[PDB]
Amino acid sequence: HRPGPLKQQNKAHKGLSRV
Amino acid sequence: RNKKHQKLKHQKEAEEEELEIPPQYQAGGPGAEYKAKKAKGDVKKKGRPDPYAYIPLN
Amino acid sequence: HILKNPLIINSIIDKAALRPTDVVLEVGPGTGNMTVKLLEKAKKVVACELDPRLVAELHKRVQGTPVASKLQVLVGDVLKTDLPFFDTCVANLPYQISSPFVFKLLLHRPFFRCAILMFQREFALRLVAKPGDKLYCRLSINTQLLARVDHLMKVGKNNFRPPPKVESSVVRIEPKNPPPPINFQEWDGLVRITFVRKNKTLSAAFKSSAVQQLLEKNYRIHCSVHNIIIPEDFSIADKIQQILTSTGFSDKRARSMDIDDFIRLLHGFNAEGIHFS
Amino acid sequence: ELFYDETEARKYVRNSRMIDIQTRMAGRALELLYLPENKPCYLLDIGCGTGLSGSYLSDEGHYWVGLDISPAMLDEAVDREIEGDLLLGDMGQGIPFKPGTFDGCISISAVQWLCNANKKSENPAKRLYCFFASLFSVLVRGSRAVLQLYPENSEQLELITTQATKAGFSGGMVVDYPNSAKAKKFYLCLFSGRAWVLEKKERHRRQGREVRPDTQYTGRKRKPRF
RNA sequence: GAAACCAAAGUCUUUGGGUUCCGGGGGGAGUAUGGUUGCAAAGCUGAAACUUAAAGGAAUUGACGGAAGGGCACCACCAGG
RNA sequence: UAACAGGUCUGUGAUGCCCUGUCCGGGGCUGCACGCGCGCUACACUGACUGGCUCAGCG
RNA sequence: AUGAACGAGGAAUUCCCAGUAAGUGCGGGUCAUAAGCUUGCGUUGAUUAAGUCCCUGCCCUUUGUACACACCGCCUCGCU
Repeated sequence: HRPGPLKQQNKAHKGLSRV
Repeated sequence: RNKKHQKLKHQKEAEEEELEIPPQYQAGGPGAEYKAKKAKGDVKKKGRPDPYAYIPLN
Repeated sequence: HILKNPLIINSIIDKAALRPTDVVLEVGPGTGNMTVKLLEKAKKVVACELDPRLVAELHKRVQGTPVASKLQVLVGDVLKTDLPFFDTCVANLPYQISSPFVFKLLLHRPFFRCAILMFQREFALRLVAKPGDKLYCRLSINTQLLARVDHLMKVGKNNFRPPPKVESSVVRIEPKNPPPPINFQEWDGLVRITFVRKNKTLSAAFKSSAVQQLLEKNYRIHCSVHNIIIPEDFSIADKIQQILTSTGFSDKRARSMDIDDFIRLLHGFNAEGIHFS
Repeated sequence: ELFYDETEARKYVRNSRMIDIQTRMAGRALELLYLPENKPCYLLDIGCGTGLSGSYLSDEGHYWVGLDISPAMLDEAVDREIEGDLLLGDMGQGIPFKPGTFDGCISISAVQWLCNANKKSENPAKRLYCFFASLFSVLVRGSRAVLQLYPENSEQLELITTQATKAGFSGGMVVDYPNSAKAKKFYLCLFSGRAWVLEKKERHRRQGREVRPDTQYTGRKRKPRF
């Protein structure tokens, strides 16, 4: 099931030698 | 009509048990092979004992 | 958590080095697999269990067996009860009671031969920590002082039910008999002072006012016993500072000290009449 | 209790089908707890009534104590000259016996009774919890209890199972003849412990473009590739 | 502009005002190694072998056991006969 | 004029399909351990027996 | 000619707000003869209430927020 807009989901923070 | 009534009341009992289970986990811690296809009843099986159904408690 | 795998239990029993005349103290009996295996493999099995229903389950499971009379169940919290004599200890321990219980096993008399312990990976690695490791703590130095420890085998948690949070591990421990001639209250008090801030130097660790208060109390006790006249201009902190420079631990930090350095520090402080009790 | 006066007790003793069926679930209940053979055990009879199940227990050599609230049941049980002892009381107030007393417990059609609130002071869930806790108290550690019932819905079942699992009992329930109607009994037994190309053709179908017909040779290796 | 949106995030395939730092599929991995700063805690610099077919951003959406607000009914309830 | 979703009538398609009982005598029509539901009678003193007296309506 | 059970009936609920329930008798249909079903009729005539969604059943509005599905974490040992 797909949660709706009312469901709280926060946007993730993106952070040898030759010889 | 009565067959559907039996099916829905059995389904209601099963769903009531399956909804009993989650609060039992939270606040605290069936004869399918015995069906007779030709008619209503209960026929003996040779491999298994006399008909029964065990639903363990949590 | 209930350990269900039989072969890891067999490995614990085998590497525990049981004898037919041994007395086994078991903590955390679970559902009764290793309990009845110890009953088959030992003369007396002392299972400690707080919950009465688990005791009832164990008593039902051992009922009807010839080894039923060899089981004794201690009902209550294992931390407060007085443990009887045992030759070998085995334990499935929760995390929350893991650390003082080991010290109780370090302070149990008379001396036993071996103890096999289930621990969390964090606790197991802090238990065997070498100096310089980031997991070095008071438990590490105290258990390396009073006993000899070996991390044995890394245990998967599919063997338990329910499978715990962190991975599981097995620790083999035995106390040094005879123990080194170190007052353990004195040792633990000194280490408790030095590990208030582990990355801070011992000089700044001993500049603390609470440290000055406790050492003032103990030095007053020592002067009262031995009739030493205290000068009015006495400074306990100045005394501690100049002794610590006299020892060479002024610029060293508590996270990089081994057992021998703490032995030298305690010897110097006790020779100077400073005690921690 | 006021059903079972002298008249209804006289009805109860004079009922061939009822006596036969109480004997049948008494036998099934005694079979359902695994007490050892040739070991005379000590049992608690709940819903003894006239002592028909108690008479069956005395027939097999076991000793039992009956508990009931109706005086006429116990009077007719005495009149039937039973061998066990009787006690006049309600399970909802608690069974008054020491811990480690009963080697087994048999309740016959006595547990569906406490599922409804009849008085203002009464409470079904708390009475059932007190009943199950007192069962867990008076039973010896490692015993077994079989509890027979005819649930009229699943509300009684869920209340009974919650109060049973909250008082520390472990086990379950077994239904005799679940598919039948005349022989269906409830026994609460407790104790104190190619596919890829198929998906791609479907994907092309939802994108609305023309696709080949789907047949037997859809995903099939043509030949070895060297 | 992919869209949320932006008077700049515009004057951009009709592609050039000046100049600085910086990315090049996902991991390995801010790891190993060396250098360097710091009393220390740590800071700056920083791979490869290997492994994988993805990783990620934006927005519109039917059905969905159910859930909540109300209303009606003595074939529902309170008090009763 | 019109109309037959009511239809009827021994006619036409080698028209599509599926197959190759009457009278007579007797018994039985819940016979009953029961579970599953409606009814009548009463379980007495606000009553039962006996006798007397005196009031209706739909049909 | 005899007076069996029957001492107000433990846990599913049936019907009901005024000339109504209940008591009480009388007709029609079925009928060579039953008395037992259904319809009505009259007589004596009550208690409680002018309330509610607590349950049941039905009809609405909102929603796919709650549980569940889904996210992520945690996810068998023992020789050569």
